[PDB]
Amino acid sequence: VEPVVVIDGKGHLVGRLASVVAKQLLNGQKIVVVRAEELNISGEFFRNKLKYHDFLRKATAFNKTRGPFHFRAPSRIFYKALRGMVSHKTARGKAALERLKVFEGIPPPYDKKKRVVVPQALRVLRLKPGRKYTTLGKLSTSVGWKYEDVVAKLEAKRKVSSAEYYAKKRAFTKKVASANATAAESDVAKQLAALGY
Amino acid sequence: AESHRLYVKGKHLSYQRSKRVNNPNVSLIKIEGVATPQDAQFYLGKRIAYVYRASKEVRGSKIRVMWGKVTRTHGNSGVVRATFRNNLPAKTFGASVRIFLYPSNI
Amino acid sequence: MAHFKEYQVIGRRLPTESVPEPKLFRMRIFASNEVIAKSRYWYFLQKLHKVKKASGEIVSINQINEAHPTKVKNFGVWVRYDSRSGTHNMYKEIRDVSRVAAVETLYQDMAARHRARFRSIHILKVAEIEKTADVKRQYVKQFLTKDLKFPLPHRVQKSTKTFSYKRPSTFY
Amino acid sequence: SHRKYEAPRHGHLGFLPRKRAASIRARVKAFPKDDRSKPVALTSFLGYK
Amino acid sequence: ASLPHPKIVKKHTKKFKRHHSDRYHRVAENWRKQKGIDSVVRRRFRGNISQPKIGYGSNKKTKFLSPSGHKTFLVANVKDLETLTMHTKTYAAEIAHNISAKNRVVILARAKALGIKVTNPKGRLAL
Amino acid sequence: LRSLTTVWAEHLSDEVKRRFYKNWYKSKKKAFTKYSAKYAQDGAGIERELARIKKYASVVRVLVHTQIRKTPLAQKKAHLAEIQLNGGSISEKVDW
RNA sequence: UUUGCUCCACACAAUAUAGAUGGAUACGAAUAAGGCGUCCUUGUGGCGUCGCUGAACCAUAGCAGGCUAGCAACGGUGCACUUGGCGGAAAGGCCUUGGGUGCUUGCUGGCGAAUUGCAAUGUCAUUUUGCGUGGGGAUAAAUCAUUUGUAUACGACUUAGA
RNA sequence: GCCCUGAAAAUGGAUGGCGCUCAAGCGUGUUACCUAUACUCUACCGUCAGGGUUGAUAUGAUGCCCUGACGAGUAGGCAGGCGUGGAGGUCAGUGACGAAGCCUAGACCGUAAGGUCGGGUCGAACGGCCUCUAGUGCAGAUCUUGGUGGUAGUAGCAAAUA
RNA sequence: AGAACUGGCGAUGCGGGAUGAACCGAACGUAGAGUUAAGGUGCCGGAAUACACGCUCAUCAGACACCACAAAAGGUGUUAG
RNA sequence: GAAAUUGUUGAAAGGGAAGGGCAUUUGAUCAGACA
Ligand SMILES: [Mg+2]
Ligand SMILES: [Mg+2]
Ligand SMILES: [Mg+2]
Ligand SMILES: [Mg+2]
Ligand SMILES: [Mg+2]
Ligand SMILES: [Mg+2]
Ligand SMILES: [Mg+2]
Ligand SMILES: [Mg+2]
Ligand SMILES: [Mg+2]
Ligand SMILES: [Mg+2]
Ligand SMILES: [Mg+2]
Ligand SMILES: [Mg+2]
Ligand SMILES: [Mg+2]
Ligand SMILES: [Mg+2]
Ligand SMILES: [Mg+2]
Ligand SMILES: [Mg+2]
Ligand SMILES: [Mg+2]
Ligand SMILES: [Mg+2]
Ligand SMILES: [Mg+2]
Ligand SMILES: [Mg+2]
Ligand SMILES: [Mg+2]
Ligand SMILES: [Mg+2]
Ligand SMILES: [Mg+2]
Ligand SMILES: [Mg+2]
Ligand SMILES: [Mg+2]
Ligand SMILES: [Mg+2]
Ligand SMILES: [Mg+2]
Ligand SMILES: [Mg+2]
Ligand SMILES: [Mg+2]
Ligand SMILES: [Mg+2]
Ligand SMILES: [Mg+2]
Ligand SMILES: [Mg+2]
Ligand SMILES: [Mg+2]
Ligand SMILES: [Mg+2]
Ligand SMILES: [Mg+2]
Ligand SMILES: [Mg+2]
Ligand SMILES: [Mg+2]
Ligand SMILES: [Mg+2]
Ligand SMILES: [Mg+2]
Ligand SMILES: [Mg+2]
Ligand SMILES: [Mg+2]
Ligand SMILES: [Mg+2]
Ligand SMILES: [Mg+2]
Ligand SMILES: [Mg+2]
Ligand SMILES: [Mg+2]
Ligand SMILES: [Mg+2]
Ligand SMILES: [Mg+2]
Ligand SMILES: [Mg+2]
Ligand SMILES: [Mg+2]
Ligand SMILES: [Mg+2]
Ligand SMILES: [Mg+2]
Ligand SMILES: [Mg+2]
Ligand SMILES: [Mg+2]
Ligand SMILES: [Mg+2]
Ligand SMILES: [Mg+2]
Ligand SMILES: [Mg+2]
Ligand SMILES: [Mg+2]
Ligand SMILES: [Mg+2]
Ligand SMILES: [Mg+2]
Ligand SMILES: [Mg+2]
Ligand SMILES: [Mg+2]
Ligand SMILES: [Mg+2]
Repeated sequence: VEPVVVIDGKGHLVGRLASVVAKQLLNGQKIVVVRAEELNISGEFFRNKLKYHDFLRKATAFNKTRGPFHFRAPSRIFYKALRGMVSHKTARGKAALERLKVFEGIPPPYDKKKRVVVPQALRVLRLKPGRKYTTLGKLSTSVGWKYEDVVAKLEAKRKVSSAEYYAKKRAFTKKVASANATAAESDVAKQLAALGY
Repeated sequence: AESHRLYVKGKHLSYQRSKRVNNPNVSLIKIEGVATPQDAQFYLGKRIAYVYRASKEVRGSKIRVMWGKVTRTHGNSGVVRATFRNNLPAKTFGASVRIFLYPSNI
Repeated sequence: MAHFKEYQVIGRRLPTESVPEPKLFRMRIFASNEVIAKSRYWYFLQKLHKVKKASGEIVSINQINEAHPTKVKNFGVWVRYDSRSGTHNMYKEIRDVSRVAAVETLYQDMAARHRARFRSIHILKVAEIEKTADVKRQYVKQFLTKDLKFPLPHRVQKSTKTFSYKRPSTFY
Repeated sequence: SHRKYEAPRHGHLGFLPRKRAASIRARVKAFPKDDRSKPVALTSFLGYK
Repeated sequence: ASLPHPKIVKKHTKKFKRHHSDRYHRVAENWRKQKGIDSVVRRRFRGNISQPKIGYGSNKKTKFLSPSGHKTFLVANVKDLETLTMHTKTYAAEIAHNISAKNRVVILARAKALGIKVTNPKGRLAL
Repeated sequence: LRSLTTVWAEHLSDEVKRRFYKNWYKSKKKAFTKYSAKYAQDGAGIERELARIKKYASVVRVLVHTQIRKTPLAQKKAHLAEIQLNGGSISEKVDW
């Protein structure tokens, strides 16, 4: 629908956000994913600590370089999550992946842009309440990611400068609605009212 | 106005294909806002045009079009099979195709 | 099997010359279509009489429609089934609106609690619990108490667009 | 087969690769902790052996 | 000028080249059926090349017709040309390759008079 | 971590100027002359630069360089390097 | 080494494009709980209200939108300018002042439109580059060779030479 | 019943991969949907079969025309064809106003073996059709002889004092 | 390693079983249209993040014939008996 | 005065071989056909 689509990652399940980000991507919808660290995965944090350590041992024997690479930041734990669902070796494949960006936190341009959700990967909706689950950044920080403290520091700072934004907004749309009701009952209004507005 | 559009936006998804043998003579189209095979039966027949540009001016223009027609509904989600004059160039997979409102019935 | 109808199937050994007018036996039969039903008739009656379809004859097959199909009833089901080791006898109670509706969610709860598939099962008797407090298994009893009420928390709107622009809310 | 007599390896893989370094001036890969409460002063110095 | 006829359908316009003609220089594109046991081509495993066979045979109507509509015909002198005297909507005249310069110009000339087609009419033409 | 700005002094020893080169003797030695400008005007730019550092900068390092001339080496080309500052308050740091 | 460079402006010419075609429309946090309005003792507070989808919102009428007149408003908005302020996570964007100017479909008028012949995308996006112009602004280095030995199989590295 | 214990191997690693936990798992039920060289309908080709038609005054009787079914294939059989060296008959064939050959991501005919032309280069010979004949078709055989590469400006050109 | 009956592979491609001589499906002239088989439909991948009722939380869960393994014996985990 | 193979010029492609099949964009190139 839109040129670009920002996805606040918070409260989304890795594999599902992936699966949808994949197809958004392959049908040519440019997609960017933010607040990647605040992402969820089924299973108590520990199991996922394990699963990741298994991923860790897999490496080319004769040369730990050319073999599997092990990316720690939550964005790229998500990007791998995603790259698997893409025919990534083909043209078509690189094509799509180029139309994607994944971000821990919410960096410039994107924080003043609005950002959406994907109800079919929203955790609160998807998961059975009472199931144990897992935050990405905490899983990532435990496997060598260096930048969690910094991120949630800027975030906390950003989350402030944008309450102000919303505060200002909520007051303006008060006058706006205030003005929109001194117009209530008038002819024109009663006319629109009748055409369904 | 600002708007001049007289067609519906559609993306160019896949070729009609098996799991591992594809068939270029039929392209599969995603029409905007059409998401059920019923919502889709409206567009059956409506000619499809895929506009694109090039470096060589031709019959006066730097714009050419291949032309097609929606011909049936695809699966369960308002996807749609169409056939064109010449088949579509596979680089176009996930490009923008235009679906028109003619030949209409209203 | 599918969605079940209930059937009265009726048959009798073929007329012999010396035995014209054989004795005639019926079964209520729980099947999704009249063919499967005539099958089951012979299946069972062969486990009971000196007959096989070859020496027999169906005499009537009729459908049996629920007494008061919108009266909630409390069924007590009796079932013989076959597990992986031995065969077994069960009684389960099922609360539902028709004999035909229950006998499906029966077959379902056997399929799931004991992985007993259709072939493996014999509906011994389906019969209505008339007077309450003769409900004996409790997950049904649980539903007979007066002024029963219950809420349905953590409600889920099944989204119809790929994306959404709210962030939902499970209130109800 | 397996060895015959176990004995420890040679070298230290922590120092790989064993290439020529990318500049005569080895790099201060890390600096002391900071306690901002002492007076301000330098944390190193340049020299000639 | 041609006699009316159905739309000519050509069934397989690509040239059937030989297996591995592309591989080694020594193998000429010249078609040749493979006699191997293991030959993936011979067995017709999907994705290898297609083999000439009688289903590919052209329509008994439009067969032989060149674009124009005329079944062509090698012509070497004028008398040859005249064999087409009464069939100028069915056959065309193709002047032979050995036919001299000055001789062609007569042959052409008569082709024009007789109303007969000539496919290769710029053959050794002074200009 | 990411370098946000440097701020250099006004005058610069030919000892360090040497460093920014490969064929010194030939060159015109224009290095750090348009930079040496920015002091001319009152300071202004240099001011904000320092001022930028203070507002942000989580760490601060000094650009020092060896006085190689006092060393019996034949080198000339002196040695430039960054050095962390570990004293109080980033603002106090840039002042130092 | 034949007037070379760069930033601002237009002019022609190329060449490209993973794919414009009204608008990527900014709290945060919770989900066995919240949004908003409102009152107050400013609280894990009182009262009210909403949800059950963005099918929303905003925009949208005029030769792909011409040329014109007027009323009512004193509003909107496009542009170049000017005041003060904010933004370093990748800030390269946000906001605010004051004049000037175009438009306004807020409302009422005058004129134009065919003959693209019954459809033929019927061409209105932005890419990078190159050639001259003239309006500011700028006048270096690197390599070979020679040389040092903190280096070296050759390349490389580290010195030096108006 | 599911889940846990029982449950130890050597390069790093495989429900096919990602990944999934009111499943995208286990069992079971209902519908919809996707797609084979298969099935139905049509067109073309060929094969086999069954009919029709010598009546001139025009062009094929091994023909012309209607109609039905069928089509996998190693070893192997048979059939109809393509192409070369020479031989009989023929075209009163081609040609120094350019035969044969050779080059040619130029044209056309054939399902194909192959056939035809254009242009270029060339210099004395050469084709079509009916027959005749065989030292008559090459990718192989550690095949024969000749010619040519990658290796590669590489191994090397360092014993016998200078 | 060896017999019996049939069906195959060998001599055979096409679809499914990721992969594979022998399995499932179906046996090939060149093609259009339709519909299917077996097998599938989160994404790779065409096609319901369809509907329904239960069961399962594994600090080595499980995930589809041939098929690429596991048993005795145990659990006051939890389900129905 | 063929081929293997080589030099120059012209065009094109090239993220651990190259070649091939169906289909089509793009560039180059060509027949036929109108009347
Ligand atoms: Mg592609
Ligand atoms: Mg949100
Ligand atoms: Mg919870
Ligand atoms: Mg039965
Ligand atoms: Mg040992
Ligand atoms: Mg074999
Ligand atoms: Mg072999
Ligand atoms: Mg082979
Ligand atoms: Mg012809
Ligand atoms: Mg700066
Ligand atoms: Mg000295
Ligand atoms: Mg010059
Ligand atoms: Mg708030
Ligand atoms: Mg107050
Ligand atoms: Mg308050
Ligand atoms: Mg809204
Ligand atoms: Mg108007
Ligand atoms: Mg206007
Ligand atoms: Mg960015
Ligand atoms: Mg307007
Ligand atoms: Mg235009
Ligand atoms: Mg001097
Ligand atoms: Mg279970
Ligand atoms: Mg594997
Ligand atoms: Mg396993
Ligand atoms: Mg799956
Ligand atoms: Mg099922
Ligand atoms: Mg299931
Ligand atoms: Mg069903
Ligand atoms: Mg349905
Ligand atoms: Mg098949
Ligand atoms: Mg077919
Ligand atoms: Mg047929
Ligand atoms: Mg055959
Ligand atoms: Mg001969
Ligand atoms: Mg001979
Ligand atoms: Mg010649
Ligand atoms: Mg010539
Ligand atoms: Mg001579
Ligand atoms: Mg011989
Ligand atoms: Mg010989
Ligand atoms: Mg040979
Ligand atoms: Mg050979
Ligand atoms: Mg050699
Ligand atoms: Mg040499
Ligand atoms: Mg050498
Ligand atoms: Mg030697
Ligand atoms: Mg079998
Ligand atoms: Mg054999
Ligand atoms: Mg066989
Ligand atoms: Mg077979
Ligand atoms: Mg199958
Ligand atoms: Mg398998
Ligand atoms: Mg079978
Ligand atoms: Mg994949
Ligand atoms: Mg799909
Ligand atoms: Mg495990
Ligand atoms: Mg696992
Ligand atoms: Mg089994
Ligand atoms: Mg010569
Ligand atoms: Mg290539
Ligand atoms: Mg092609």
